[PDB]
Amino acid sequence: GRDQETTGFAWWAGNARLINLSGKLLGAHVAHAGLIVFWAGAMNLFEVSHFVPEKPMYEQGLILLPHIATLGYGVGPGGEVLDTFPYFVSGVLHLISSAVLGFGGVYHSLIGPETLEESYPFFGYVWKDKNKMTNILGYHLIILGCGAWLLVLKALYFGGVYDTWAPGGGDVRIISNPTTNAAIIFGYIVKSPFGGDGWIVSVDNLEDIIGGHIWIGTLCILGGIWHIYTTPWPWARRAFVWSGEAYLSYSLAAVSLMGFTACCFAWFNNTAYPSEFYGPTGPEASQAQAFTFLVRDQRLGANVASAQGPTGLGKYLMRSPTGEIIFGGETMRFWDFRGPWVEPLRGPSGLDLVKLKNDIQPWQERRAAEYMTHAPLGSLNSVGGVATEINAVNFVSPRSWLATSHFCLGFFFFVGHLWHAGRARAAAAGFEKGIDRVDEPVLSMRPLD
Amino acid sequence: PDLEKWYGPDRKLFLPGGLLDRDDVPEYLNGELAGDYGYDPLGLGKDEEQVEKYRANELLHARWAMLAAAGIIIPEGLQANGADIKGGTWFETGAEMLNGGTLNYFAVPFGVVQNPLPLAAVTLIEIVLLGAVEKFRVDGTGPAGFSPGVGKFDSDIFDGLDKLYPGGPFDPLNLADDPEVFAELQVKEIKNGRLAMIAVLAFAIQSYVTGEGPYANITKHLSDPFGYNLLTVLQGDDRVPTL
Amino acid sequence: MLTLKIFVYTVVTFFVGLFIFGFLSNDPSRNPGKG
Amino acid sequence: MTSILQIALLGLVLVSFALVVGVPVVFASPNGWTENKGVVFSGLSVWFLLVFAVGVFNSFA
Amino acid sequence: IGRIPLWLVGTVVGLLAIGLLAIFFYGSYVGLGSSL
Amino acid sequence: ENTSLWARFCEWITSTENRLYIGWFGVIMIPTLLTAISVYIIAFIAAPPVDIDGIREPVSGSLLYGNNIITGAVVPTSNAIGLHFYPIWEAASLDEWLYNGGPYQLVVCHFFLGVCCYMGREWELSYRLGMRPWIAVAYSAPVAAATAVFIIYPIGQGSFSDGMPLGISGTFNFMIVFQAEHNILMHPFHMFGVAGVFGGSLFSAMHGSLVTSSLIRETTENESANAGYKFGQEEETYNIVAAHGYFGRLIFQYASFNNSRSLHFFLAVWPVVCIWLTALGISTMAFNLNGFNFNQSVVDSNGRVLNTWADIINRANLGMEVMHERNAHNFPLDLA
Amino acid sequence: KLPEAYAPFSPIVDVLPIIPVLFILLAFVWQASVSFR
Amino acid sequence: SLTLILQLVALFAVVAAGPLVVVLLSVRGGNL
Amino acid sequence: ERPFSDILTSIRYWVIHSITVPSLFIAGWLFVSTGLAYDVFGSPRPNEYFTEDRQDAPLITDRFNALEQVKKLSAQ
Amino acid sequence: LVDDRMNGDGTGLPFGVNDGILGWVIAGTLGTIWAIYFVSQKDL
Ligand code: CLA
Ligand code: CLA
Ligand code: CLA
Ligand code: CLA
Ligand SMILES: CCCCCCCCCCCCCCCCCC(=O)OC[C@H](CO)OC(=O)CCCCCCCCCCCCCCCCC
Ligand SMILES: CC1=C(/C=C/C(C)=C/C=CC(/C)=C/C=C/C=C(C)/C=C/C=C(C)/C=C/C2=C(C)CCCC2(C)C)C(C)(C)CCC1
Ligand SMILES: CC1=C(/C=C/C(C)=C\C=CC(/C)=C/C=C/C=C(C)/C=C/C=C(C)/C=C/C2=C(C)CCCC2(C)C)C(C)(C)CCC1
Ligand code: OEX
Ligand SMILES: [Cl-]
Ligand SMILES: [Cl-]
Repeated sequence: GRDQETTGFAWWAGNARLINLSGKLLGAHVAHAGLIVFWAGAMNLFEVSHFVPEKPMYEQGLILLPHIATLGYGVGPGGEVLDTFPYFVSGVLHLISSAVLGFGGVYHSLIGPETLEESYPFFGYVWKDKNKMTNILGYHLIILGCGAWLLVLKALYFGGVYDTWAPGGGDVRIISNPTTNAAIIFGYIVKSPFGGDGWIVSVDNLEDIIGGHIWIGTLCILGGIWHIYTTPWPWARRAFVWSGEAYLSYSLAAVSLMGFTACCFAWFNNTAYPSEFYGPTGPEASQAQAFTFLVRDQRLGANVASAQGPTGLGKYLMRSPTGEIIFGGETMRFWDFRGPWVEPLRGPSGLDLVKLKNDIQPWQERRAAEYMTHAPLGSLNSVGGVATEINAVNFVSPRSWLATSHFCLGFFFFVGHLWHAGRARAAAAGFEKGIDRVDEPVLSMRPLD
Repeated sequence: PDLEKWYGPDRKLFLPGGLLDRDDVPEYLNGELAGDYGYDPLGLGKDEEQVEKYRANELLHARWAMLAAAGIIIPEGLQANGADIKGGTWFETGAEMLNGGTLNYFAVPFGVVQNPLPLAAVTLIEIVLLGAVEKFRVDGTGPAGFSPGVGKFDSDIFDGLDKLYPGGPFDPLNLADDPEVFAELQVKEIKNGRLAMIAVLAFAIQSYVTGEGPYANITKHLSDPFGYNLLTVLQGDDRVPTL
Repeated sequence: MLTLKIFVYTVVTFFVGLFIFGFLSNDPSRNPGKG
Repeated sequence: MTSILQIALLGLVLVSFALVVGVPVVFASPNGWTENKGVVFSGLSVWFLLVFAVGVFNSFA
Repeated sequence: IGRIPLWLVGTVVGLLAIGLLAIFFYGSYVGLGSSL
Repeated sequence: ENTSLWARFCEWITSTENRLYIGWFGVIMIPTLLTAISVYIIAFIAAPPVDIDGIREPVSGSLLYGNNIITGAVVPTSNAIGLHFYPIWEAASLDEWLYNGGPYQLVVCHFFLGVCCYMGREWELSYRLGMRPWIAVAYSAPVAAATAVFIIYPIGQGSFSDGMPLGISGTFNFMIVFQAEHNILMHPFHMFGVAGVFGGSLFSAMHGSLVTSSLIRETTENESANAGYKFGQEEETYNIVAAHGYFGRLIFQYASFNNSRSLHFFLAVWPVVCIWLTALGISTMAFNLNGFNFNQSVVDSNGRVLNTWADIINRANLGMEVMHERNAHNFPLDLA
Repeated sequence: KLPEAYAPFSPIVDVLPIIPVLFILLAFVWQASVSFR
Repeated sequence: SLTLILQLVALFAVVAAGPLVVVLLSVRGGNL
Repeated sequence: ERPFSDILTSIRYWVIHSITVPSLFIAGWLFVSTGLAYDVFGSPRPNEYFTEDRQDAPLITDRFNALEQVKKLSAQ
Repeated sequence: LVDDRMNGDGTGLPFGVNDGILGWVIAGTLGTIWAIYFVSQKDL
């Protein structure tokens, strides 16, 4: 590597020394990709080595095996696991690919060419060559669209994906007739992010999921071809900054938005994150608790539509602000929760009284009781329950872990976007190192501020 | 054009710049033949005369294996898709008409026609045809014939013609008069032929392993990739789950 | 009360449009520095 | 058929350790990559062959 | 007099400190104070 | 040539000649904020009682309904609404819009937009003045704290009623109930936040005492030392070497800041990163990650429970938990 | 659990999560070795 | 236990690999 | 002047600290592993927290006879 | 029904638009701001 005097960047900003070095940039990137696939494979092997079959995966502290099981590998009806060999194969393949990527990144970092422009014109680039940056972006867009279409092919012809909305408690379903209608697909995008709408977190069926994936894959492929065969327009060239730190800041803002959004999926969505693998959500656990105590007091010979609470609002069933029949108590705030075990009990006017009385199911009751016992309430010592609870239960929801970690990473990366966008603007401007001391802009304009 | 990557001292090699510097490339591979990648892990190239004598067999193998790969993958695919082939599988095609049950030839787009020829007659005319063909190849003499390129060529057209690349009667569509396009099409031909030999070897070993044709292999692999591959067919039958 | 929603939507869209097209209005040329 | 798979996997682990220790050493050595070509290529080839051998022997065990 | 490198001394000291802290964190899940 | 209306408006907006810089971030910062202040003053003065818990038990919160300044607070939204969006047009009448806590959502949304565009405007003025732009990066920590306590915690708990009430006694109620729920005192992120504000006070006193102690004598004892400093001067006003030497022989020589740039960077970075950590702690508690749980950890050889200070903290958490929202729980487990 | 053929390799499986932390700490070690130039 | 012993040996071999390569590069020429 | 760059890089320093620091570590280990810490600091062992006469937390409930009463309420 | 409501909660309304007049004023305001920006070009 280089030093402080030859580059002007200190060791704690050493990667800035490889801003203009394309070969070392590529080496750092490939070594980092090797690190990411290494974590994927190593965590997969660790989780399958620490996997217990007679327990649900949300009690065992796993986050990658639920991801693989959602795609429908080694799982059967009801969310039960049938084989861990697909997870083991995925982990081993990721470890080998990580070895390959790490070798490539290390080779380019150490003895790879320093600059690719004078010897490899296809891979050479300067940060102001907007055409070449759009070509690289187009290639990556083709790769992303191919990956989305690969997921689509997996859910269509390659065993399908796990449907938690299947009758009986969910099963590995083959997707038939994906909803490719632009209106319903993009109504998620132009939706409000508040309660009752939830923006794209409230996607409730694999048909819309696969339709949106088909749409995003086709859009990404056409956008990649467009970027390969076009150049940024003059309005975009006037509006944007064309430095490497600027491009990094744009990517940082984007991935911060994705981190916050994925935190919201992990906390609220139970379709792309099935509850049989990730545990119940907050609303799901509260509604499961209310429904379990509902059926308990119904078995104990107590009227459920009547028999109001101490506030006269309803102990078991009452009215939502819109007017639907919802579960009583503080779980009113979770009246928009939709799960596989409430929908058969829900009619046109919300929770039907006759359906809740006679159309009950033992599997629904068992799932609700298990979700009530396993709410996403825990300490960072992995102590189940609220903060007052005794150190006796070793469980914290994977949904809670994913949401906390991803919101943290999204916020740090938003601040990183702030830092890099400001430094990119100041570096393109010319005063990123300070004030010129002979051309102070404040003294060039009049007093009184 | 664009011959600066398949010819000369700076060209595409079988290993990139970091793996293979140009110093340890063998001195008899100077980028004057088509498809020269400097690939010599073992000492078989010897000198220029030896490498061109082996390039003769390489080009013959390439041009034979291209037709071999196409004639393996086409009729099996047609039979699987619904044609009346009765023997589209390549490793059992010969055994069909052993006792006189002669094959059906499918001359698309208007095929399905019986061939009323027994095996002895077919092999006799094949020997007396291709022996004469290979005698014409190794001697460079032809009696007389008509080609779309040169019309009614006499016997004095094969003398002086380039070995392994005889222009004229074998080039009716031409597109080889320009030396630059001729050289890049030469490297195209040798690369396609190398891919074809690799494909034919893959066909043979795949057939030996799984007992079915390559078209059946590719169709079943696209039907179920993880559920049908080399590791699946080498497992024998199912697998005890690790639950 | 629909009129209130229409008015609020108009005001929000007006201010957001000024923001967006002001930043499209060649913002880096408002640089007090060199370049 | 399981013991030979375990032996091949242990050899693969040893070859991987030798690679991750020596490949940065070979690369960052002053004029060491020029002469360590054969040993590094042999190590990588043995690593790939052992990966393929463990993969093909997994189906038989 | 400068025989052993300072970076190697710091690496050894940091390794011992990290391992000792890992020992303390392991002791929170076993023995006394582990609710078991 | 700058004659067209949009060019003139753009030059006026990006003008650094104004008393307060507006900018393209200010064109959102100003109207959203003035909306928030207007409705906040009006609600704090004459807001009718708000049914916060959703149990038809309203909370006054406003001065004209019998609240003083400490007890006065804009009450959060009704629990029946939860995370639903409740603007005035989504209500049939202003009476029920005020009864259900709509002003709280309007203030919270406008305040979040206002602080975000204030941070953007800080960057914009740093850009238009030729300055380094990381003042907004420093200001990202109180913005993170406000977002965590006004939006992120209501998102994690599923109801805007769960946010921090806009007041003082409401703030204390939020903190007390929050301790009951999550045991925030026993959390590392909150511990780093407390260490950050304590160290921020310590370092503010340290830096101010070092600079004010080391000012160069340019006045007498009958006039204020501030009169010794002339604005716009280039001559230094204090002895950096004397201050650094005093600090070095006070605490440690080789562990002292001899460079003012590094010293001021440390002063900037310490409370900012600690407030980042505590805001992220609140946001992780929103998804119920909670603090350290050491209830019944020390056990003797016979298995009897040996109570500790964490067990006394558990007793405090129980006392808060059995009393918070005393009529809003029909069931034991507090999962909402 | 792991497959029966790969059961003895579980102890070397368990160490594999901490390698990226060891990698960033190795970057710090290398920077100490170059005397933080 | 055998599992604990193998875990400790694997952990020590991995955690020493970084210092091993850096010391070997520092004493074997340079370029680090 | 010994600016800590010579003492921490000298084998003369490190030959005597290779025994004194481990000796102190072993002394600290044995001090609590031999019960001497419980002896001198009065900390109760896990098996002696509760006696037969009392099965709850002890209470000092006195000032001028606190020595004798804590001797009576201790684990002998 | 004792009183009149818009009843716009939930349902996934595009930009929260319940009447076409709302989307039309969105389009009109954005279009007139864009038109002013487009006419006032070729400056500085
Ligand atoms: C993929 C995103 C990304 C990328 C590619 C970069 C890239 C770069 N950054 Mg940057 N940054 C990012 C995100 C990113 N950053 C984020 C999210 C933040 C937080 C706000 C920062 C804050 C930041 C600052 C302040 C600076 C850079 C700088 C730099 C440049 C030199 C980096 C270097 O060598 O420092 C060396 C790296 C280190 C010394 C490691 C830091 C130690 C970290 C903080 C330890 C944390 C680990 C901990 C276990 C994680 C858990 C925390 C939490 C997730 C729970 C470089 C081009 C420098 C620059 O501007 O150069 C021009 C610089 O000044 N970055
Ligand atoms: C994601 C982590 C990461 C990655 C991938 C990189 C990558 C890189 N850094 Mg960097 N760095 C990092 C983190 C990282 N850094 C952090 C956190 C800091 C703050 C302390 C720094 C500070 C820093 C500085 C100051 C500099 C770099 C530089 C470099 C570049 C060249 C280094 C070099 O060749 O010198 C030689 C390095 C060595 C000889 C150390 C050998 C260690 C080996 C490679 C470890 C490999 C082990 C692995 C298991 C091998 C497996 C391979 C195969 C068998 C699978 C390189 C592309 C230099 C640069 O900018 O280039 C101009 C430079 O000046 N970095
Ligand atoms: C970010 C990806 C990337 C990019 C842009 C490059 C770019 C480059 N590499 Mg490189 N490389 C990479 C990754 C990458 N590499 C990886 C992962 C490895 C480990 C195997 C290597 C190992 C490597 C070596 C050892 C060398 C190069 C060399 C080169 C340079 C020219 C020769 C060449 O193209 O080699 C061609 C590389 C191959 C033929 C490897 C096969 C790649 C095929 C095409 C895979 C198909 C991609 C497909 C989408 C699968 C991707 C998997 C994905 C899911 C992650 C060039 C600038 C050479 C050099 O440095 O010049 C002196 C050189 O010697 N690379
Ligand atoms: C993540 C992938 C990606 C990335 C990084 C880019 C990046 C870029 N694209 Mg591009 N594009 C992509 C995917 C991508 N595109 C895809 C998938 C398509 C196919 C649909 C296109 C089609 C496309 C076209 C036709 C054009 C670009 C253009 C551009 C350049 C300027 C865009 C701009 O001004 O900023 C952002 C743009 C805006 C802020 C104004 C657009 C208004 C919004 C963003 C459009 C969507 C409205 C909708 C209601 C928003 C709902 C979502 C929202 C609520 C979150 C820029 C470098 C332009 C260009 O310069 O040509 C090369 C151009 O004309 N792209
Ligand atoms: C809810 C309803 C709203 C939904 C809107 C969703 C559809 C549009 C969303 C994606 C639009 C892509 C914006 C890229 C160009 C933005 C910057 C620009 O402008 O680029 C600027 C560039 C400068 O050369 O120009 C150009 O490239 C020309 C690009 C702009 C061309 C579009 C203009 C549409 C015409 C509308 C005008 C109606 C005008 C008069 C209204 C008066 C009402 C009283
Ligand atoms: C798969 C899936 C799906 C689908 C999805 C999609 C399809 C999405 C998308 C989307 C889209 C399509 C989007 C768009 C976008 C854009 C953006 C997000 C942007 C941006 C940016 C910015 C912020 C800008 C700014 C600015 C301005 C405004 C001014 C000037 C300057 C600038 C330019 C910078 C669904 C849900 C169905 C289902 C499930 C799954
Ligand atoms: C350059 C640089 C660097 C580095 C970086 C990186 C990032 C690297 C890497 C790398 C990598 C990324 C690597 C990876 C790897 C992998 C491997 C090496 C592997 C393997 C294999 C094996 C051998 C396995 C085995 C097995 C199986 C198969 C299953 C079961 C289990 C077991 C384990 C047995 C640093 C920062 C230091 C410094 C600066 C510069
Ligand atoms: O609202 Mn406010 O505080 Ca969240 O936990 Mn559940 O809900 Mn109520 O209780 Mn606890
Ligand atoms: Cl409740
Ligand atoms: Cl309360």
